[PDB]
Amino acid sequence: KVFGRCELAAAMKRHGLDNYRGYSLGNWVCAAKFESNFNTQATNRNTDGSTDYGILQINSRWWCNDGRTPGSRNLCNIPCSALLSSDITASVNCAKKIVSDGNGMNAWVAWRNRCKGTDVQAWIRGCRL
Ligand SMILES: [Cl-]
Ligand SMILES: [Cl-]
Ligand SMILES: [Cl-]
Ligand SMILES: [Cl-]
Ligand SMILES: [Cl-]
Ligand SMILES: [Cl-]
Ligand SMILES: [Cl-]
Ligand code: NA
Repeated sequence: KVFGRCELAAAMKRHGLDNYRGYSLGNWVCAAKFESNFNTQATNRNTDGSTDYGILQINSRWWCNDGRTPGSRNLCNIPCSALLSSDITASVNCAKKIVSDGNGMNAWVAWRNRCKGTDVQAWIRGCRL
């Protein structure tokens, strides 16, 4: 599913992401835009042989099992295909584990390079939340 900006903001708000560990809703929308272009089916293969899955490009080296990333962890306890669902619940629940892990949203390279220190409130401007 390719989400609209406000549609996704509303879904993330309902799943408890607004101010989760201090990150306003605009941070999560900005990250999703630059990670996946708001497409739940996005996959990208890394040089190391790991793959990034879904709206928040969660990586198979640590967070999910795809059956092809040798000596990987599955810290979210989900198949990586669960992250491509039109229901963002599995992605959100896994993202909450990631952002609690010590590096905050710096775990998302596109958030660090394209969202951090920008006016992220602009991503939810105009939305009925
Ligand atoms: Cl947009
Ligand atoms: Cl915000
Ligand atoms: Cl594997
Ligand atoms: Cl594991
Ligand atoms: Cl699994
Ligand atoms: Cl959803
Ligand atoms: Cl933090
Ligand atoms: Na894995």
